[PDB]
Amino acid sequence: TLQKKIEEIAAKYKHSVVKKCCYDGACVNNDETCEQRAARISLGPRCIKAFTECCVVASQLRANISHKDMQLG
Amino acid sequence: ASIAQARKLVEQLKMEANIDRIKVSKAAADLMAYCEAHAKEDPLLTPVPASENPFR
Amino acid sequence: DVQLVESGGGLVQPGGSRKLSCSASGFAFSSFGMHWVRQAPEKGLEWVAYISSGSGTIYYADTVKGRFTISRDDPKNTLFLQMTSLRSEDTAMYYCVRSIYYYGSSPFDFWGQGTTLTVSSDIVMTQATSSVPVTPGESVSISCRSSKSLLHSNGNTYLYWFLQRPGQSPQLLIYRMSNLASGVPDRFSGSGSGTAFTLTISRLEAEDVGVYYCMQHLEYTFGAGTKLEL
Amino acid sequence: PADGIHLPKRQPGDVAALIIYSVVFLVGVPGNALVVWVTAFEARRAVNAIWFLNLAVADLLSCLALPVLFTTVLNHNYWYFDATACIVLPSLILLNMYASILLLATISADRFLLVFKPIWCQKVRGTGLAWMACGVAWVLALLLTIPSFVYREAYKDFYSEHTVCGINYGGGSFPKEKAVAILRLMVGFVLPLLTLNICYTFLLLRTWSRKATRSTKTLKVVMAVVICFFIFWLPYQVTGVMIAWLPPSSPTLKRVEKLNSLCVSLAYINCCVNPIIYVMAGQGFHGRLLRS
Amino acid sequence: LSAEERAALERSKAIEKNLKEDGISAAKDVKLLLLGADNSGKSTIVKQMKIGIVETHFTFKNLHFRLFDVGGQRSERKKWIHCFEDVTAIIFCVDLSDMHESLMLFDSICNNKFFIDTSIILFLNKKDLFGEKIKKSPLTICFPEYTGPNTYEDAAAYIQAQFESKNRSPNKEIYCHMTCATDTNNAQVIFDAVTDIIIANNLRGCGLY
Amino acid sequence: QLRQEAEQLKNQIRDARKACADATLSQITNNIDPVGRIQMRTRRTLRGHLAKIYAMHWGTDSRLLVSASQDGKLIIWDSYTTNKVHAIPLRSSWVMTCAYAPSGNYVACGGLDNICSIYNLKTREGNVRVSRELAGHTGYLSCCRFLDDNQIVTSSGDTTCALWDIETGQQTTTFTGHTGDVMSLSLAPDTRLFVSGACDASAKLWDVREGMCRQTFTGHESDINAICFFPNGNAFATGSDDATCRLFDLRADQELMTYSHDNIICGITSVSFSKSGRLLLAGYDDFNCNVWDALKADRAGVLAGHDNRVSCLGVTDDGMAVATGSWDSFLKIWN
Repeated sequence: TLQKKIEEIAAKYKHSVVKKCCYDGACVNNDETCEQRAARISLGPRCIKAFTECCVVASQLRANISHKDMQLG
Repeated sequence: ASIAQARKLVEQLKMEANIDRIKVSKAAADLMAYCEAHAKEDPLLTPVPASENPFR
Repeated sequence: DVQLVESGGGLVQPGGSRKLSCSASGFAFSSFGMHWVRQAPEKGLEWVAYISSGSGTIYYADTVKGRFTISRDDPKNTLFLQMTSLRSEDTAMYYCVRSIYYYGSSPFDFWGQGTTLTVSSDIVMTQATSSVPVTPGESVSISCRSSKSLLHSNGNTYLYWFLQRPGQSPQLLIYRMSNLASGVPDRFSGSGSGTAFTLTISRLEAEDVGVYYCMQHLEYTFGAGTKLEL
Repeated sequence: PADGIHLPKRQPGDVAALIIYSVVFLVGVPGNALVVWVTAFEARRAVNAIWFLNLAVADLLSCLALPVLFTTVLNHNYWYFDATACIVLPSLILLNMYASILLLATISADRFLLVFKPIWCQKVRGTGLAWMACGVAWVLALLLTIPSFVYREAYKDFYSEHTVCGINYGGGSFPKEKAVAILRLMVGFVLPLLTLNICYTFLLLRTWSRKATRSTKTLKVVMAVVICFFIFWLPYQVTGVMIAWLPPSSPTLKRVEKLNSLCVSLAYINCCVNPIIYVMAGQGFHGRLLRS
Repeated sequence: LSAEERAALERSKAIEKNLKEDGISAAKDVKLLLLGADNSGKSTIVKQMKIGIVETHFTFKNLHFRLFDVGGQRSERKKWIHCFEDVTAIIFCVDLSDMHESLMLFDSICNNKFFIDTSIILFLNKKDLFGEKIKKSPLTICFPEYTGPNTYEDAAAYIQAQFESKNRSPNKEIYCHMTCATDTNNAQVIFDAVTDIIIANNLRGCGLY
Repeated sequence: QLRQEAEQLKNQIRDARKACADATLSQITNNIDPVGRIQMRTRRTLRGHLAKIYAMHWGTDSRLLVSASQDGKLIIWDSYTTNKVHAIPLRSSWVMTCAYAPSGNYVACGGLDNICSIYNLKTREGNVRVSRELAGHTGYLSCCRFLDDNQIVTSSGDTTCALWDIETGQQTTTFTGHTGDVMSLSLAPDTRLFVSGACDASAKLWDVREGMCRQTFTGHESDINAICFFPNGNAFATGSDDATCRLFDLRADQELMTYSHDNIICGITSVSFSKSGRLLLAGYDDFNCNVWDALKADRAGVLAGHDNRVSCLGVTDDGMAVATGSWDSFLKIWN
């Protein structure tokens, strides 16, 4: 459901790499506080600004969906 | 009384003694010959084919 | 002594239905896989039903499958054969047949008195002659043929011989085509192999006058019948 | 570029449970294979062998499914199988393991009845009652695993290089996940642990009274099995409860979710050690091992 | 393939079913080897059951007991005592009003190669008139090694110790009891002993003993 | 005097026996090729029994067996198909002997009940029925073999043997002369004279017609458990508790071989020969059955396949197979 929202948010970019900046930042991994990953990467100001907005909404979507990992659970 | 029982025992022993006996060299040879004669007619002592085996 | 008396016959309107009972006595009915076979007034015997010991296995005839049903009530020692939708081809005298199955056993070793019922890949047994003349003290050979070989791979040949005295019930003479059944004189004998069979009788008497049928027991079938007379 | 950056992830300490998985597999599959053969149709004429046959076959089915979970935990919870497999294979493992737990519970109940009701047994004791009780245990395991047969699904987005075999509870305000957590916790571990401990405690307090049935082995084997059960099953269930009652906006679930795999690896050892206890406690178990 | 011999196979399966049912019914019973010297009290014990080898049987408190009295056979016991291996227990009894033959027999059988792990329910029968024999006839003549008083309870305890000393293994138990010539309770004693024995066998089958 | 007469008679019997013993079988079998290593495997397993099995007996048709067991069931087996063609509930489950009639029409069984039960198989009614009960022994029944469909001879635990007329059930000829109780009994192929083995370490030959002992053999150290005639009827082997079997010859009237090996310290339960008589098959207490080359006393193989004491043993009249029951409640048929 949030994939289309992520795509339309990334549509604000002006470059192919700027558009793909959120193509990988929209992950729904079970790790917490992705801000460390956002600070770890290196990119231009456009992708730097877009990565935080992409990952915050990705985390919110992954949180409100109540998806819980259960190997034998 | 035990005299009658002993008399029966000695009579039976005398009957056994008077019975003829052959030397062991004859009885053993006869046993060996009988074993050799039926050597080819024993599925236990000789291998048996599965075709003729009643327990195959 | 062994007895088998049936009941439930008589007159039936066409399209009707009724059940026949085989009251058994004088033997341990619980371990016997009783049958039920019939004879038309002017035809040979034919297989109808078969129920195993403990009612664990049951078969019917092709002209009867899905039409009749066979039931066994062991505690009361009675064999039931319920017949449904009777037709013009079902009128006959029905003989309850006793049988027990183990190695060296004699199946079909006893037969009932019979009850008349009147209305208003298969192996076939053939007999080359319907009647031959016989004289006391002579020797005759009665033969019948089968469409399929009755000799199984284990060496047994499943052919049986029966004699039908006039006004009496059939009695077993030879079972598995070689072993003469108990209570029969040694005068009778059986021989043959493969698809051809014959019954050798010597020193005949008046007690041998009757019709000789042969039955195959290899697979789920009587012959025509050969009559002996002076 | 064609690739920005890649890492082998953090491989937390719970990922190192693959050593436990492999050890349990290698020491359980041959033992299970031999005990299922000993308790096979050859010994099925005896009532006692039926319980151990059922427990052994449950454990052996669980052990034959160890490669799947070993692969997914070495793949960092990435499900490398079919989507329809994500709803059946881990569900099959859950079914077999809850069947094993309830089979331990029913074996404890049977050994409790053999001690407390010696005369009531041998009257209803038999193959039929044993198979009925085992079937009831398997049916209860099926009921406990149905909420996994009809609610497991692999879902991800913008992560085409991974896919996890998680569980979803999307819906209304009804406790879709908390009801499952409490029901599973209670019926599958709390009642089994309680009945195991209580049955064995009463069994020992009855056997150590008449000086004839008294034996130190009766205490030793039950103490070993109860200790193993508790130590290997408490972490799994406590982690399962924590993974449910913690909010999705979780403060500390990032560690508990990883620890769940280690708890499962620990819980495997209990199913593994039941054949060991059976062969080390039986009446020699040597002739039946070769005369088969 | 199989011929009409499928009916023979069906008969074999029916025989198997009947045999399994009969064996399940038979295992419900408790097998007891009643034993002892002549006039020791085996006849009194089977009389209290209220009913070659004579297999006296009775049922009590939902258990079916079968007493295999083999004391009426005058033959070498080393050739047929193995027929009674794998019984629930032995109801060996002695007569206090005798004696050395009973002790020798108990040493031979209590330590027999077939009964080395089979519980023995030793019944020191004939308590009432032994209570008079101890007063009329000193027990020192029966046991020259008896270093004790001629009072009743201690003499009974000395006989108990002499009988119980014959065990050579730590994996078997001996349930000594006194029949007191009135009985009406030996059923309960045998029931408790066989209950312990069957519980122990269940534990062994389950690995608990 | 009379004791001195008995001693003198025994001494002269021994002297005559020594004179007749010009050689032993060991020094004459120096040129016989041994049977080699006999490798035998179980071909059938009869697992319908529920307790210890003490006795078995093949049939002259070489297809059907009879087994006696503690379960109280005397079940006739189909050795080729494994079917249980019959199942007889015993009046007493304490059975150590069983017999199959040479015609196959009858079957005998007995034990601690002092009664030999004759069961009619070819019954008109279809179920196995007892024909008559053989009573009169004061000791337990140990072995019994049929002469025909009407004459049977039974060993007992009262040091006596008896030959029975099944039509009347009386003792046509009673046998006395053993000092210890008798364990085994086997018949000659000519069926004119038989032997019996008793716990007094003596095996002696009897006449069926008159009951007079014809040759009494001694030499064993312990109780005799089993005897089987050699296929010619001129010799027989004995089984004893002393872990040794010994061969006795009727014409030589003395022992001829002793089957011993130090590794065995347990008694022999049952013994029987093969069709050729070369193989002597003895059941042992240590869970296994050995095969003995009767001409060389060699241990040519071990029939170790039972979890408990192997107790009974019989060999096909066709020589095809040997079946050894045991306390493991399972029979096994070998080739």
